[PDB]
Amino acid sequence: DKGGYTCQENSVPYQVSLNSGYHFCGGSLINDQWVVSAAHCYKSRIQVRLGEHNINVLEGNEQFVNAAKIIKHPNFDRKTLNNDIMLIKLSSPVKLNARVATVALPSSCAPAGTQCLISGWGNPDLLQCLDAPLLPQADCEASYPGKITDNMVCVGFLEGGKDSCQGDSGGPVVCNGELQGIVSWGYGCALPDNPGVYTKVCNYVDWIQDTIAAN
Amino acid sequence: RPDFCLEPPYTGPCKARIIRYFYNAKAGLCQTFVYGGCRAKRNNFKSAEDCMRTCG
Ligand SMILES: [Ca+2]
Repeated sequence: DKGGYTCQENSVPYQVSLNSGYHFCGGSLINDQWVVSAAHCYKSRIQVRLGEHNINVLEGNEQFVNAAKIIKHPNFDRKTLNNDIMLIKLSSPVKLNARVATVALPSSCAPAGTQCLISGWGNPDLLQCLDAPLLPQADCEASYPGKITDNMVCVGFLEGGKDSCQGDSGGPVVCNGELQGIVSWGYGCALPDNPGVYTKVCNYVDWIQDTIAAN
Repeated sequence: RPDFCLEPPYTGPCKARIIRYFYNAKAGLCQTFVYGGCRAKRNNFKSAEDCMRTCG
């Protein structure tokens, strides 16, 4: 397994599941009509499921809403994964409550060493959680020679053992109440010297705000 | 048949969970595997029919 623990039910209210017949990616609710996820999670038709804990059972607090507009970063590179970020506008606003809430965009870039919370159904039935720190760029660079750009950040452990895995992409990395990362890629999962790589959200706050205001 | 049909399925570095088809030589047929969402190799098909047509 990926080393996480089952999150306390609805303790990560901003977490969403992207579904096109089955769960294939995660995402984060940033306001009542928009979700942020990874660009490699793009699909022409996407249904967003909010308020989920067990994605295989109808629990009663879920909200199912179709994506109305899917906007990938204009500079996304499918090969290098640079700028792996995408915005999804929902068909209608969701009802915000205790199980369905938004997460704040970063005020600034969090420094290495900051402890964060990574969540996803990745490894799917129950939402998994993982407490892990942002790693220094130098360490990230050493683990993935020539593959890390300034729009990426490594989060995890160089000894491996704990990590996000397939099914987690697009999901949140929240540190001190702010969305600092988006699950993107890695070589394997929980492998030593190959911690997960995440889209560094603080580099896109203006793009996000500008895009939402215009759409 | 083409060499890429005999290669093991390639999940890739991305962490999405997308079900794709790949031709399994040992089994002599196309089965499903989890693709990560990026950098697909050739033994990766959106459908069994395309998988069997190409690697049958
Ligand atoms: Ca459910």
